[PDB]
Amino acid sequence: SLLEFGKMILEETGRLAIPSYSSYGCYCGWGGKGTPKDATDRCCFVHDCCYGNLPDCNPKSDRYKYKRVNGAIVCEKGTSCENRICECDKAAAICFRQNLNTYSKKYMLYPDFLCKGELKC
Amino acid sequence: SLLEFGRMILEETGKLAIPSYSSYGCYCGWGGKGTPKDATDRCCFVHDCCYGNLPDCNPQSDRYKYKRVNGAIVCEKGTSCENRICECDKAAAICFRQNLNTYSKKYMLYPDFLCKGELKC
Ligand SMILES: CC(C)CCCCCO
Ligand SMILES: CC(C)CCCCCO
Repeated sequence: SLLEFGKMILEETGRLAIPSYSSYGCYCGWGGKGTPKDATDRCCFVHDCCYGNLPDCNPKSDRYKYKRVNGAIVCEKGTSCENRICECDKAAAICFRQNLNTYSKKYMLYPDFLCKGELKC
Repeated sequence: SLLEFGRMILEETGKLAIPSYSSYGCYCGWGGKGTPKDATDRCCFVHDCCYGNLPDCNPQSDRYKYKRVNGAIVCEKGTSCENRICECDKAAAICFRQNLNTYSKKYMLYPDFLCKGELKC
């Protein structure tokens, strides 16, 4: 669930999921339209494409457990859903960290009319 | 479109396009700088050069139709675009399987950061 996803985000990046990654670019948030604008925006694009392969589960709320092993995120075992949802989240949070370098405030509260292509997954 | 591409990849490699390939090496996923890490990575590179030679088309989005005859991918006839795109995708997918034996988890979620400079495709 987003309660776990938000925890990984704050752990890996130090920024809170809400402002920092809830209104960033064309895909970090809920609107989802156009072409990713940067490294961080693509992490977000890939992430909900990941939630896309999980029709039989509900990512927003089923909670899973994870823990670190030698500092790395590891998804504890559980139901197939809990595990796949967690992998989607794990990767995304790591992706936000590897790109903390190009994270710019110019992409926050980005306007809808600047989100461009037709892109599906 | 990514829809045809992504599942072309699972038909050939057995892996789901997203985790396995969305962020592999320096050119898998989107991304575009650096000297390709390995064979798999070289395919993403070549695939990018391929999309790059279709200025008149929208590669990431146009849906094309393809069939498998006697286990081989065959691009059905459509527009000039749908056909050239399909071939780009088929070439990448097939390459992916040819190099499955060198696929290294060591490169999934690779720091785009470590990749510097633009190779002449
Ligand atoms: C859910 C908010 C807090 C951050 C979302 C990143 C979503 C990528 O689809
Ligand atoms: C995101 C998956 C479908 C693979 C993308 C490969 C792009 C190569 O330029």
